[PDB]
Amino acid sequence: PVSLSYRCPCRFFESHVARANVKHLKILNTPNCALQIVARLKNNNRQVCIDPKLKWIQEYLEKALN
Amino acid sequence: SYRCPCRFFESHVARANVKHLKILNTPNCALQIVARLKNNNRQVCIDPKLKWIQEYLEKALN
Repeated sequence: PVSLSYRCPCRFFESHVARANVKHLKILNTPNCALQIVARLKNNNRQVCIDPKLKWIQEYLEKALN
Repeated sequence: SYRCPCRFFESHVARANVKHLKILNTPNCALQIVARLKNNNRQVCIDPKLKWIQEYLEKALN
């Protein structure tokens, strides 16, 4: 049983992000972590972990889901 | 001339070889998925219809 090590990049999340504030989403392949979504923001290029429960996220992911 | 990042796509990618998925959705380009590969750190446009993609995204929305 070889365990692999991976650090969860997101410990905190932001819920005050609108679809228009985002340049793109990054969804980390760390299914072991509760927060896997990082948004690269427009204007300043800051990266922030966002609330997975934001309604616009599933719309943004549109076809890959719906 | 701001073009769309993806014009050609790959349909054969092992989830084990993906570090993360970069997802863009613009009016002009629609949904485009780029994967950063683990074996070579390259970015590759992938078929959004790949089998594991839906499950990969669903799990992240939980």
